[PDB]
Amino acid sequence: IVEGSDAEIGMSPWQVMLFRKSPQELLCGASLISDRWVLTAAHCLLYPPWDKNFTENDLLVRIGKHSRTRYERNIEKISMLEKIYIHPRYNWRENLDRDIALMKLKKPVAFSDYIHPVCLPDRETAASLLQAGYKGRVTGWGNLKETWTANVGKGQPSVLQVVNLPIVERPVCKDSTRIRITDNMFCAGYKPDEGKRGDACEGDSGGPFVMKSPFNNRWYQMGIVSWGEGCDRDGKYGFYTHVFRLKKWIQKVIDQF
Amino acid sequence: DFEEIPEEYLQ
Amino acid sequence: EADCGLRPLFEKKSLEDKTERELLESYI
Ligand SMILES: *C[C@@](*)(O)[C@H](CCCNC(N)=[NH2+])NC(=O)[C@@H]1CCCN1C(=O)[C@H](N)Cc1ccccc1
Repeated sequence: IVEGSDAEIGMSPWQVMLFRKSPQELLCGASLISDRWVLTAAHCLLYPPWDKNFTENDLLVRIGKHSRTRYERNIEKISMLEKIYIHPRYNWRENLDRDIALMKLKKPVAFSDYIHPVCLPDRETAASLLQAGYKGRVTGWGNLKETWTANVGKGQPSVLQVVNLPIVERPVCKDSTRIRITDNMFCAGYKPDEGKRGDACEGDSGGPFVMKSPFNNRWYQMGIVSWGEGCDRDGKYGFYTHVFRLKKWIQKVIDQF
Repeated sequence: DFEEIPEEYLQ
Repeated sequence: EADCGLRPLFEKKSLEDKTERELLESYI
């Protein structure tokens, strides 16, 4: 996260860290949608060009974390995957369309003051909350700067970072990338003339772009950190996966009934 | 960096 | 209907976080 802030403790209890077994390292962010299901970005697990294609054994999921590197014995919970599901029509060849993925835990985690699920939007909430001008929040342990002087500091934060960005008009979004944006995407970030900044960045993928409803007081996950061109560049915006449009696929995979 | 987690998880 | 979106240390304790208002105001 660029131009963000340290998060407060338990300020985003649905935030999940995607940890790599060997070598140990941070792959991406994710969100907890239920005691046993995790939602992330597909490109975190599968991206041929960068020669990336992980499997259930290669990873670990870490829930209830604040710090990026510490092993939080008393608050975090480490789980193993049972099965991973990637959208059949996820396009990793040209635009990252449908960059979404679900992960099944081996055993349900126990909710706590540091571990709690986020909500998924319904037609009405989506309808009324996803409007240009409205602000959403982004979180992650990703890079703090697009680029930086090697060895002089540490590109990654100590604790979870948070940033609040506004949604941008499709027309504005479309006129900013030579990439082919689709209906399963959306953008956010300030405009050059807005006087503020911020953006997600490498390592932030899979993180949730959430929103709060003043009527029912609950948090809703409207998007997923997906792609971008640089980090925090003027006249450039971050792209997110449209969770609402992909909701039937989620529903189909989950099968609660 | 990372502090170590129980080896039980790391194979 | 499963409890969700209500933070145990915030919503559930009538406490709000530091930048939350920035979100809400964007609505009006
Ligand atoms: C995997 C994620 O951590 C990362 C998120 C980057 C977010 N950046 C901003 N400004 N919000 N995603 C990526 O790095 C993806 C995966 C592969 C390529 N990529 C990009 O974002 C490229 N920088 C741009 C791009 C390449 C190919 C297709 C679409 C976009």
